[PDB]
Order: sequence, then C-alpha cells, then structure tokens
Amino acid sequence: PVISNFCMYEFDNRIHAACKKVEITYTRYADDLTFSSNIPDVLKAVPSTLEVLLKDLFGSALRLNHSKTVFSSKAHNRHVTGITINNEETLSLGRDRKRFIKHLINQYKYGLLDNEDKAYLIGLLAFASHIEPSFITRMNEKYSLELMERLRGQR
DNA sequence: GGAAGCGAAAGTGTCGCAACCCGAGAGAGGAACGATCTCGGGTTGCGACACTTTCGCAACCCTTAATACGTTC
Repeated sequence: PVISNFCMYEFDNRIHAACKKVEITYTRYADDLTFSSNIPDVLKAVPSTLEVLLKDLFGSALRLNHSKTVFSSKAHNRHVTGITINNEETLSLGRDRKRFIKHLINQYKYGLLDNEDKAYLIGLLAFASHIEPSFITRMNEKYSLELMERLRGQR
C-alpha cells in the first residue's frame, strides 16, 4: 500500500494541481480516481488529461480502464467507494442496504436471527454508525431503544 | 503466465468440373470420295473446399495465509 501510494505521488500532485484550477476536486482510493465539480461540461476533458499524464509519467506501464470510466449526476445513482451520495448532498448507505438492515433488525426482534447473522448485523450497524449516524437514531426510534441496546450489547 | 482442449482466422494446395481441341470413324450425297456428326482421349483454367499454421482462452496457484464483526481497495 505505501509503495503504491508513493508511486502515484507525482500523478496525484499534478492531477490535483490541474483540477483545482478548473474547480474540480480529486481523490484516489489507490485505484479509484474520483473527480467531482459543480460546473457542467467540465469533466469531459479529464480522461484525456489522465491518459496523457499517465503516458508522460509511467509510459505504457499504467493505463486507465476505459470500461470503468463512469459519468454520473444527480439524475442517476451517485456512490463513491461504497457510500451513496444523496440528492440532499449527504452521505448514505443506500436505500436497499438500509431496508436490508431494517429487515435484519426485524428478524432479530422476533428471534428468527441466528448467531452468524446477528454478528453480521452488529458489524453492519457499527459500520452504519460510522457512516450514517442518523440511521442509528432512526432505527432506535423505529425499533425501540431497548431492543437496539440489547442487540448492540453493553460494556 | 498459460495445462489441455478446442476453435477462430488466415493462407495455401488440390482436385474435380467445364470448356475446348484434336484425331478416328461410319459413311451423306448420288455415283465417287468422303460431308458431317459423334467417340474417345487429352489439356488447361478455375474456383470451391479441404488442409495447414498460428493464436488465444485461462486449469492450477507453487513450501511460503489468517481465521472477533462490518464496509473499501
């Protein structure tokens, strides 16, 4: 991981410098170049810049995945490295995952959830609390506070 | 990267069919010699197709991993 991060330091620096001028923010989770902006029709030229910079730096060793270049807007689904971005411009787990978690908690309510699924639900709830703290409050309201407290356990 | 099988893709040879040629022959006419149409090989050109070569998909995962629960690369 650290070698991979260092080998892309110059690429990250040059891409960030180019993107800040055109009001584009750039992040990379070591394989996922994410570019976003509020200016329309500004992200069209980003892939060409990426290709020319990669050819300048790494030659033919590192290449973009052209089948993995996706344009998205508020008209469609928007998720970055697993976190859905809402039309309200806030982080979310996605409606489908939230309904799955709700079903898991409902199954735990009637005692139809086994130990493996219970541990999976506890891990998912911790991840949700990290990502969507308001979802925990909503589940506390919907499924009562005592049920949630017994599900997460006590120290 | 690439077993083992197998099939795609492209190139090359081959082989049968058509088209024609050329000599032999029975004998039309009409009064003889041999016109004319056919029989039997033989040659050549051509194109469909079989055969030949190369490439590429992707087993396994090497001695050599860790094992609370969840996302991400």
